[PDB]
Amino acid sequence: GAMGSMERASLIQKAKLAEQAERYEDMAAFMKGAVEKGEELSCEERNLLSVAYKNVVGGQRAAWRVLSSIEQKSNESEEKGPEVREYREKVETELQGVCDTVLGLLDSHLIKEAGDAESRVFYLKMKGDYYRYLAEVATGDDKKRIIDSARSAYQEAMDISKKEMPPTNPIRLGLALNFSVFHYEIANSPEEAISLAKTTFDEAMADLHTLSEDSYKDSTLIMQLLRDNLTLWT
Amino acid sequence: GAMGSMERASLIQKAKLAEQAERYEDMAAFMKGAVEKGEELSCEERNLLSVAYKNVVGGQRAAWRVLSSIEQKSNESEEKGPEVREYREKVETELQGVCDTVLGLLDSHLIKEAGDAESRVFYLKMKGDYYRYLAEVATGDDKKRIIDSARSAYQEAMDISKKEMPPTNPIRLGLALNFSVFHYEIANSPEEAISLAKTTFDEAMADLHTLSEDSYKDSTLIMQLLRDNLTLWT
Amino acid sequence: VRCSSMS
Amino acid sequence: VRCSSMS
Ligand SMILES: [Ca+2]
Ligand SMILES: [Ca+2]
Ligand SMILES: [Cl-]
Ligand SMILES: [Cl-]
Ligand SMILES: [Mg+2]
Ligand SMILES: [Mg+2]
Ligand SMILES: [Mg+2]
Ligand SMILES: [Mg+2]
Ligand SMILES: [Mg+2]
Ligand SMILES: [Mg+2]
Ligand SMILES: [Mg+2]
Ligand SMILES: [Mg+2]
Ligand SMILES: [Mg+2]
Ligand SMILES: [Mg+2]
Ligand code: NA
Ligand code: NA
Repeated sequence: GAMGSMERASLIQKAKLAEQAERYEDMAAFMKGAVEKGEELSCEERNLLSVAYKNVVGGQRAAWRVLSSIEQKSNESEEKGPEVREYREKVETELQGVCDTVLGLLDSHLIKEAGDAESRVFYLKMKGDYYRYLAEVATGDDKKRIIDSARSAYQEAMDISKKEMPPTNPIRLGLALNFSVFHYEIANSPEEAISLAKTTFDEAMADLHTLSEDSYKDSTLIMQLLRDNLTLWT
Repeated sequence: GAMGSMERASLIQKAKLAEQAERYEDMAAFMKGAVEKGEELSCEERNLLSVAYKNVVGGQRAAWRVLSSIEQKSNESEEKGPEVREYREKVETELQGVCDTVLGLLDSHLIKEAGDAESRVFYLKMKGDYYRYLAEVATGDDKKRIIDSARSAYQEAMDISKKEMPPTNPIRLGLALNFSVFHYEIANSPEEAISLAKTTFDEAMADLHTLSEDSYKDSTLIMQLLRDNLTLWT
Repeated sequence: VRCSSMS
Repeated sequence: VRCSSMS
């Protein structure tokens, strides 16, 4: 695309500058350019890709929720015309476009080249996340298939992570956290969400003794998110 | 432009939705569409226009300052190639483009149709502000002319505001505040900045007794910004 | 409030 | 810090 003429290393360097400048749309465009060079991503590069798109889609999701709430209030009320629905639809279409972009990068060809557990689980978790973001706005005949696509990606990531990673590994923990959110918020399965969060927390607790001080801090930060959700849910 | 097919009232309605959703680029595009309908703007509409572009250019200015600081550190140091300069230049070009868009709306034809003091001062202050934002990044042979354009717009706004508005009027206060910032940060005139802020504050203080409770709150909020700058500067 | 996914 | 313009 528009980044085709820029060196891979320059795209990565500029993605890091864009992060420091809080220019997340630029960061995402730079990281998409880097992915499209066709080489596998290092751990740091995968995390830059994730940070960029998480911030872009996060702003869209927050906006969509504001607009959807106004739209639902409008239907409880004075008729204000088509504008709320139109603008919610525009934000929704842009959100779906970003999710499709991320899913396209994963399918062409990040996942198929990812052989190590750390990279494969990272990408499958991302696939689950972006289908989950599509599911948050889905209302039509494909909602069930979108939900199943998220579930399937998360499940494959879970299966690999349980075989290949220790229970404190931050990728494994973040995957379990997000899959538990999927169960609670998308799949109407709060008991599954609670069970997954509890088991994940307890198995990580039992493995903390193996960790360095720095790894301990990384793992316990995510465990606290699991605990925070459990406190909300129970 | 792209908003030419949308009703003026729908653009305004969507600008307000975009504000609630914190979608300031959309808000600016909607308000540009509204201006391009060719009718004068009401007070509320002028403020929507200002909020939209202030947030857009504010993100660009914050990013430019981050990148400029990294660039200057790079020149004090290991040579990291052209990427920092390139990316600072890209943000700078986008910032200049937004300022040119705002200045173009003011010149075609908001200012020439603005006959009331409240609208004319508002637009001339905005002209000063956006030339000031151009001046923050200017380094070439036109920097002096950019600075003089800001000064001239602010000065005309000041002359009208002193003749036509009470010293507590929030537009007059915000204009004096921004002109004082221009003197301090752009024109290398800290004494003029301090004198203007002091005189503005004192003349507003003497006029507060004329105000309703609500107008008092509006005026004293801006007076506090003048005082905050004076505390920093003295 | 609302539950949180990975930061 | 840095001075502030109108909010
Ligand atoms: Ca139960
Ligand atoms: Ca002096
Ligand atoms: Cl729209
Ligand atoms: Cl660039
Ligand atoms: Mg190369
Ligand atoms: Mg950006
Ligand atoms: Mg009614
Ligand atoms: Mg929907
Ligand atoms: Mg799958
Ligand atoms: Mg019409
Ligand atoms: Mg926007
Ligand atoms: Mg050296
Ligand atoms: Mg410059
Ligand atoms: Mg002028
Ligand atoms: Na699928
Ligand atoms: Na001028």
